[PDB]
Amino acid sequence: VPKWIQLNNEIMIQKDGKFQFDKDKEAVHSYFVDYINQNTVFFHNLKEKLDYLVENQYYEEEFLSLYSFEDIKEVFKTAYAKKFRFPSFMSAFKFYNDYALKTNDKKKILERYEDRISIVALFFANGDTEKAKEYVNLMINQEYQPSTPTFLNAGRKRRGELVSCFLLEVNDSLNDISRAIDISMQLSKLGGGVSLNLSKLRAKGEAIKDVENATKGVVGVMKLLDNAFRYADQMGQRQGSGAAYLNIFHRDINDFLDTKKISADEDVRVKTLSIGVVIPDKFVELAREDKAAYVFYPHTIYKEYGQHMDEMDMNEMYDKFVDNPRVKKEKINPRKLLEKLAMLRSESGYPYIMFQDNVNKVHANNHISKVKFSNLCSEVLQASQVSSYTDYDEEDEIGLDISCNLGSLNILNVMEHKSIEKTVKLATDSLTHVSETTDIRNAPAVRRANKAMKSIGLGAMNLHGYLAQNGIAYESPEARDFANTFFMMVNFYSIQRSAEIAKEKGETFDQYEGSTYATGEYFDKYVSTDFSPKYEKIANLFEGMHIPTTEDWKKLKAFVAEHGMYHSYRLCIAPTGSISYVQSSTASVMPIMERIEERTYGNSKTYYPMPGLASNNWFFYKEAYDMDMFKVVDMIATIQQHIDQGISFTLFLKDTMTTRDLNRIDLYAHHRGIKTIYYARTK
Amino acid sequence: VPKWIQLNNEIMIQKDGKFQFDKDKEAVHSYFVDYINQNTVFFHNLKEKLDYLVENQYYEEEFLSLYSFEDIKEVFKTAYAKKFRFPSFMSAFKFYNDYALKTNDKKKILERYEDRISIVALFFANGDTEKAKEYVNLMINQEYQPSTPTFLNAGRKRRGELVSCFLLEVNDSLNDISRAIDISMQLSKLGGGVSLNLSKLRAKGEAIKDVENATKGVVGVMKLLDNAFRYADQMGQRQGSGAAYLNIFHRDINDFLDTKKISADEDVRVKTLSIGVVIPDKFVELAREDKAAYVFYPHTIYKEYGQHMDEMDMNEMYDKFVDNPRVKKEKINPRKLLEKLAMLRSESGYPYIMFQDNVNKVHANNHISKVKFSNLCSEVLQASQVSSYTDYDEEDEIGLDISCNLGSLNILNVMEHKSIEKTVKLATDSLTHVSETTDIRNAPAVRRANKAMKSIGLGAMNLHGYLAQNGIAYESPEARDFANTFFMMVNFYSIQRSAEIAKEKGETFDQYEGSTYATGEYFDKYVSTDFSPKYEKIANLFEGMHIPTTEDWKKLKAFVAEHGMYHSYRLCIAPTGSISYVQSSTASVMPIMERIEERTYGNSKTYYPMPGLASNNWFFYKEAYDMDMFKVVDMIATIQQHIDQGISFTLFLKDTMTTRDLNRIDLYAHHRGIKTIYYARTK
Amino acid sequence: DFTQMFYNQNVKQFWLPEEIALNGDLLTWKYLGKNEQDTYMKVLAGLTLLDTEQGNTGMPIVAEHVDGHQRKAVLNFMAMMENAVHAKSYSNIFMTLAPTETINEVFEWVKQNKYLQKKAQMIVGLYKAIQKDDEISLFKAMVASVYLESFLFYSGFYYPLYFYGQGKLMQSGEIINLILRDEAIHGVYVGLLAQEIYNKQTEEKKAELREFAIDLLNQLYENELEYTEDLYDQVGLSHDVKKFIRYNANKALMNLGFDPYFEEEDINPIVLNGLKATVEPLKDDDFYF
Amino acid sequence: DFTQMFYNQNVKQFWLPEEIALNGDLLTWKYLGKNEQDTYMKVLAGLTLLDTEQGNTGMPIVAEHVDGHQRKAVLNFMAMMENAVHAKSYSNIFMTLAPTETINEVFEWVKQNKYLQKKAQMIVGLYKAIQKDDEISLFKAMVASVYLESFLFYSGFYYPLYFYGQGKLMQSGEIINLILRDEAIHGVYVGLLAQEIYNKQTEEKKAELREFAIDLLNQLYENELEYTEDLYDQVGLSHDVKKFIRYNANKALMNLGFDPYFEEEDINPIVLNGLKATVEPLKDDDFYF
Ligand SMILES: Nc1ncnc2c1ncn2[C@@H]1O[C@H](COP(=O)(O)OP(=O)(O)OP(=O)(O)O)[C@@H](O)[C@H]1O
Ligand SMILES: Nc1ncnc2c1ncn2[C@@H]1O[C@H](COP(=O)(O)OP(=O)(O)OP(=O)(O)O)[C@@H](O)[C@H]1O
Ligand SMILES: Cc1cn([C@H]2C[C@H](O)[C@@H](COP(=O)(O)OP(=O)(O)OP(=O)(O)O)O2)c(=O)[nH]c1=O
Ligand SMILES: [Mg+2]
Ligand SMILES: [Mg+2]
Ligand SMILES: [Mn+2]
Ligand SMILES: [Mn+2]
Ligand SMILES: [Mn+2]
Ligand SMILES: [Mn+2]
Repeated sequence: VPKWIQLNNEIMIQKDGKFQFDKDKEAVHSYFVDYINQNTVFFHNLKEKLDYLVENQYYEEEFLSLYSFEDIKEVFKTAYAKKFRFPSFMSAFKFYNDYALKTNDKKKILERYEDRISIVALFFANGDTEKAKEYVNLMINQEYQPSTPTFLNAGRKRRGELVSCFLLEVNDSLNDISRAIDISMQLSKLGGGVSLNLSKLRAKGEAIKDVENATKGVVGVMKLLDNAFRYADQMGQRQGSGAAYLNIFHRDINDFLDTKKISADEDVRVKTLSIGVVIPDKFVELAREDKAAYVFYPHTIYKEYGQHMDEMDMNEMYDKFVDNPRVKKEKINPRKLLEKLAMLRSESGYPYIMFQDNVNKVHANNHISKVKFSNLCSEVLQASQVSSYTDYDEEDEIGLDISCNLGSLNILNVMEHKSIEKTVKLATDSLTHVSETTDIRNAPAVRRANKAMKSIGLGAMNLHGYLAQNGIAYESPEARDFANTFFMMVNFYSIQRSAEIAKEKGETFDQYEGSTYATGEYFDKYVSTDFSPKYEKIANLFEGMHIPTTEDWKKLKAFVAEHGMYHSYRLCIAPTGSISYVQSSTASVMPIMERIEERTYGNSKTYYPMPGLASNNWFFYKEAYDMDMFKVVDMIATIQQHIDQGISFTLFLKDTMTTRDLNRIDLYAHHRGIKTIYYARTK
Repeated sequence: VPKWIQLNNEIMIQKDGKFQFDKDKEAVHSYFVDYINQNTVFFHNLKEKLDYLVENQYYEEEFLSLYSFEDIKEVFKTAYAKKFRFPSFMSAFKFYNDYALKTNDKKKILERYEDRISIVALFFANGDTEKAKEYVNLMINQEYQPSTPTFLNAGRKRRGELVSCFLLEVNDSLNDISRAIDISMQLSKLGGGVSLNLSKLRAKGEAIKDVENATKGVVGVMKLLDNAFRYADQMGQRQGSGAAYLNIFHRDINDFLDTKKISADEDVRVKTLSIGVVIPDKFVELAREDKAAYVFYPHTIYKEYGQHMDEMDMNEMYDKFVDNPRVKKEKINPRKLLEKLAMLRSESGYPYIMFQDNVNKVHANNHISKVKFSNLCSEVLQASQVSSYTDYDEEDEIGLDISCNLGSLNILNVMEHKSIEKTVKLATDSLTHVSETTDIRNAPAVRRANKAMKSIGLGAMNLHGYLAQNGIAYESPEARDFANTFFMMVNFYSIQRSAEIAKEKGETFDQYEGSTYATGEYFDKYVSTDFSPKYEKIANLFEGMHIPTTEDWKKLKAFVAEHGMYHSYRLCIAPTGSISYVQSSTASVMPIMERIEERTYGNSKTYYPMPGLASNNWFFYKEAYDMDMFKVVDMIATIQQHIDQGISFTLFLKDTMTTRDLNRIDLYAHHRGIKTIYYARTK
Repeated sequence: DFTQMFYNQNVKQFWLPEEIALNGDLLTWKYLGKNEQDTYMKVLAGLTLLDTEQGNTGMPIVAEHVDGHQRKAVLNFMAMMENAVHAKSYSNIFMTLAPTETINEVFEWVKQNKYLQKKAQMIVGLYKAIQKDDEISLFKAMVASVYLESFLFYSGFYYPLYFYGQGKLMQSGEIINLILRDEAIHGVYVGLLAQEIYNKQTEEKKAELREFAIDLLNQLYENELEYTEDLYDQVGLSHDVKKFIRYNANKALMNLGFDPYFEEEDINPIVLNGLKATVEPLKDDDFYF
Repeated sequence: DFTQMFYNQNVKQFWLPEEIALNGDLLTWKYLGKNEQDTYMKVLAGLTLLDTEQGNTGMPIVAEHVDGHQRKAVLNFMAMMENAVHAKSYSNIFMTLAPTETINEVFEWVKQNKYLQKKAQMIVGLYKAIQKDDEISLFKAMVASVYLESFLFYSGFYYPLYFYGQGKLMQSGEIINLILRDEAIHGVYVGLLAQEIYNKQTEEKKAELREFAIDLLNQLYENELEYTEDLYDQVGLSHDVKKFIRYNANKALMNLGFDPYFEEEDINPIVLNGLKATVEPLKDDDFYF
């Protein structure tokens, strides 16, 4: 057992009835005195290091060639002047095991934290030394964290794509299904998580070229996609991850759900394909009134109306579908379906729940399309247009496939530096740069939507960490007040930066003129409701920072009207799995699952306390499972009212609560305006 | 139970110790006087029938519009003038259950045998009334039988494709793999059996752009193809059938074979994809000498030499592969691999065995490409060039994917009518028409190969029926002499018709100039060796027909040199599974499995005696399992010497014999020049 | 050729009574008439009593006389399911639906019932007649066992399946469906062991064993018809139950490798809704001809 | 007072070897000396034999003679574990670690090994000597069963535990620990049944039964010493294993309600280190907040 691992395991050993949290710090020192410095490759000067990394195909020549060597050296010096120290052993371990650049033999460390941050900053700035230094100060203060793809791969020649969330629309044809399989394989090859909408696909027992009972339904397509994702597994590094979304009014919805049951046969169950269910308000109304619902055959609806079932508003179309004899449908019990969803989420955490009307009643780009499905993490909610992939030697009709750009603000570090505006604007600029530098040659609709929509996702993390280190309970009304104010400022500065980029470049996102930004509707609740903190403690937390008022929001609305907005979407709160370790932050805006988490690496045990955990804030670091899920829903809705896309919202349940409690949480989330529900993790 | 069912079951009720074969005839009468005539749909005249079939989307109106109604009436009258009667109940039952056109609800019979034959003939003639009458006389006499796709689907609006088998070359890339999956689904949707050569795909543990041990090998692609064929299953009517072919020198050859082991795990086992193994002469030489062999990693060979492992001759490059340190290889025991092949064929009948050198030592189009794999029935052996399917928005390099149209001569009916020449020429014309009117819009390499190669497959059926009905034992040297003479005549007249078509159209198949037809090498054994019958009985059997001599072959060689050949490939002997029932013929050139076969249909059981089975020819209808497989190999080699493509050669084994006997049969087949071995069916 | 495959299927079907909550059945039980409740109780007791014989005698006696370690293990597993799982499940259903005094009375009645006793003692008689190292007596007992597993239970299973197919007594119906699924595989497995013995016999001995099986089936069938009328006439179902008995008799015969005895009939739709060659090395000179 | 709690404990301990992936032991196995691998294979083969007979014969025969449906259900479950779970798990281990020829050889070795044959002869002889309604013959067989469960397995268990405790062969070791956890409760349960019979006797009869138990233990012990030396001398551990079997002999005696017979000794510390959701329907009030 290594010395740093012993020093880390000494945390659980209680002295005077208290955990030895400070010992973790010592572990970090050991982890750097015994391992990191010994296995870190050192060079006589930075010029030699850069030459070795470029020549050995570690870095890219293009992004480094935009700067003189003096500017690169100045950026590296700015990164190293902070003298950044990892506060916990797990932060440094996760960085140097997951993100630090290693030799081809994987035994030496080529990149420190400062080196990786400097390289990512130089990639972000695209030739501006001052902008690169600003990015270096942003990331070394740990105010902003690029996502795992961006942070890991920026500036590296041997790399995947910087985007890892992809949403694909699948049209109801064999050509479109095969193209979707191909694109899923290509994007998993790039290292991205792929979500596919299967609602347009006709159900099982439908007609193919006017022969009856011929379609295999969406379950056969799910089997094909599951095989494709198993095959494309990042060159045998990570398990291929894919998601499939189906509307709850699709007839296959039960069989869809049956793919996640343990009792399902081998020809029914898909193991590497996550599933999500899109639930329109009509289904919730039918379940609430206990009226029996109807699941429709999509192809009959398409034949009758010329549009797909998921392309029209089910609230106004459901009665017409039911009363139409030419539309084929099957009787179901919506309450039974809700109970089945709750039971499946209890067993396996699936499916993801998308409340379609909750997403689309605040969607700014409904003119382009309504949000029909979400991503693999159930937080990307954007307009998508299906593509018509025709036969060979025939021109395809390329639509819009969602691929947003991830990046997370560290709420604790951002707010302690009183730099919400600067961090949000710099993160928006970096996300815009990464979106502009993304070029996928095997996903035509993804590339077209990236060029047109210019959608980015700016998330936040360390919400619970910040609240606990400031003596605020996550379920307290003060925490929701802080979340409201902080995320309203984040939205304000994100919109301001998007409008500034649109003014500078002279271009907005495609079909912006029809958006609620152009019409000013988006700013309605912002020009009438003041989002300043209602509690003195939160106001003192925001001291030293200008909180945008209704007049500031009116000025921003006028600015957007005059200049437009560059990004169709700006904010989405991703789970932030492993980057939260490196940043010493709690994951996403979720409450912490455990105060101290026990992990097993190799044959060794390691202990990670939550950041800033001590005896004084032990009570404020309440575990997520012990919390009331209604108050967690309230906080997530408070944040969601300022996020244009969704939030990865995992439910944290105890083994005692039943499926009725899960359904109640889901229905309260639907009532409170929650757009997506990610997971049902049972303790 | 139906009256005809009782009459057919009365065959096995012996009277005076003999089977009541004549009862079978009675059954057909019943089957027509109680079911077919009552379930048939009669019109006032042919005009109303044709109009009803045209407007109700049963028939394509284009092929019928090329004839005036008087000509169509004359063709139908020619078909009905023969007064064709089905001699066995099973012939009529199979036609009216599998090939006769029925209504949309399948409650009535719209097409008689004469109606189907007339429609197929009118489609074949393409506006020529005299040619349509010739086709009608050829098919109503049952001298020639179009394949099941062509016979069933010719002239139908709801038809599929007329091509039975498709062969795809899969290049070593994710884009090519995805395109192969798409094309396999498209062609299975069209109803054709798809064969894919996986020998170019790099083995398991190869590098995908400098990251090693990343590839899943051919087994992952096999699983993808298996799921694709499961999904595309002819709209749920016929199970999707696919074939995978791998060279025996591929490193994955064991894992490949492990897909068919009955103890294979679900993550490896493949159940809807047939497997074939391509064995060069080098492997047989290594096994014979007991020298340990080496299987190779295709990607290392491609990197070192710039060509795929199956793209070059292993007999001359195996030592270079072994001595090359930059080529990666694994040690295997070739005798152990042969024993594994024999055990697998005993257990499940797989893999198909393709003796590559036996195919390519007489292959006439080696300049275009060597034959690297076979079809799903292991009888199509043609040159194929792999396609380079590139990224989206990039032009693809379209290669040649094999596809040929099947058609079988009924040997008994052809020789009874003394019309080898006329039947062969008319069948060649019909297959040329089927190739010309075939246009597949989702398989580009298949379309290009169909347009360029113009390859057709003219098979033969009722070899054993003709031999047994003429008092010739199938294993006798007289039977092999008859096969030699008959198939030399078939080859002569097929080459003559191909050259005549090339002369009349002024065009040959692509790259004909480099073929052995153009250089005259193909005719060598035909201009030096006489293939006239060596037995007086066979010569009497061939009386009334001009058997080509060496002078006729020299004249044909000069004619080909002057005019060329329209078809790259002309003769391939398919299994002819279910259409042999309608023709009252034994399946293909294979010996009969059983004298009387008991088949269960619905809740009833039926007995089909072999065509012409009686007391005097009971022992001439020797069952295949009771026959010496070495003499069957001799027969198949004798036929194969006159067939440019392969023959679907099924091995018929007894349970008592061991895997060593199967290996001996395989090695004798390789020694005798057998190109492919189809199945190892054990009694 | 089959024991490891059946081992797999058996162990993967493992379940426990506690998994199904029974209390929610009281919400439909209270709405049944007296005759329906009476028939259900009597049927349930019939199944319970027969299954106890199978757990205490039928499976263990066959496991004792069958040779082969793997077969003994599968048979032990089946005996375990009878005694540890099925018996507890039947008891649980009873305790949920009836008070203690009612359970005791129903079992007293069914214990004295002529048609239940006739079949129970006929089966037990054949188990008691097995002689050491006599495969004929073992075969006869296996036939009896298959008839119990695949045939005699089904006059009883009918009623819970009938309710289950209507949305009534769903929790106990789920339990019964799991039990029935176990008995089906038990019947198929014991059937294969019986066919193994049958196939080792001469043609005359085979004909004699066939006559035994058909004669036994006839005796049991005629008693089943009486058993059926005795229980189901009061709820008007006997005609349909009789069709279900014959259909399951045919399955039992097929398990023993015999032809169906009864003509094919359709079943009540509500009940339906409820429901290696020798490896020889190459010796060289096999490559030369 | 105890059967129900043993029933619950046995069924809650249910497991299958397939739950444990064994490919993780491949390297630590490869790294052992030929002597170590030989002893390990033979040790597990000796265990397989014991479980084969405990499952085929011992547990079913005791089940037959013990009165009470619940007692029989526990004993039937234990029997199933012996041959359907325990004996089979060893084959899972063998099939992972060893080539077929080595597996074939070790099973041939059990047939010809004189100590393993002697211990099987003695234990199975006592099982087959049980006479219906004769409680003394039953007691003698239960003593034999406790000695198999709580004493005889331990010369075998030592070695997997010895490796597990050093962080070697830990997946195989996990299987063995599950088997050991089962045998411990099996030995206690059968011990309690034996004590029931013993407690019915006169003082004179009790004195004879203690003589039987101690004479049998000594006879088995002397044979186990020779078996232990035969297996462990080549790996240098015979003296250590002997201390372990004496320790467990005392536990077997205690399971029978008797005083310890061997003096306490220090055992190798390595070996000591080797040791659906509930568903409610949705109310109309759950849709409003
Ligand atoms: N907690 C830590 N986080 C990150 N790096 C660390 C940490 N502890 C030590 N290091 C690394 O080890 C070096 C030694 O740091 P130490 O605590 O011994 O003193 P120092 O005054 O920071 O040293 P130096 O002269 O290297 O700057 C640091 O410069 C840094 O590179
Ligand atoms: N074996 C058969 N094959 C094909 N069609 C048959 C067969 N048997 C009967 N039919 C059909 O059923 C009709 C019944 O007539 P059948 O053969 O009994 O003699 P028919 O009334 O004297 O006239 P004909 O033989 O001249 O048609 C036939 O005309 C024919 O259309
Ligand atoms: C992407 C991917 C490829 N492969 C295998 C199958 C293909 O035959 C083979 C080639 O993939 P390619 O698509 O050719 O990958 P590449 O072009 O980026 O890499 P290279 O330059 O070396 O050609 O890699 C996998 O096994 N799994 C995968 O996920
Ligand atoms: Mg379409
Ligand atoms: Mg490539
Ligand atoms: Mn039972
Ligand atoms: Mn049973
Ligand atoms: Mn045991
Ligand atoms: Mn035990």
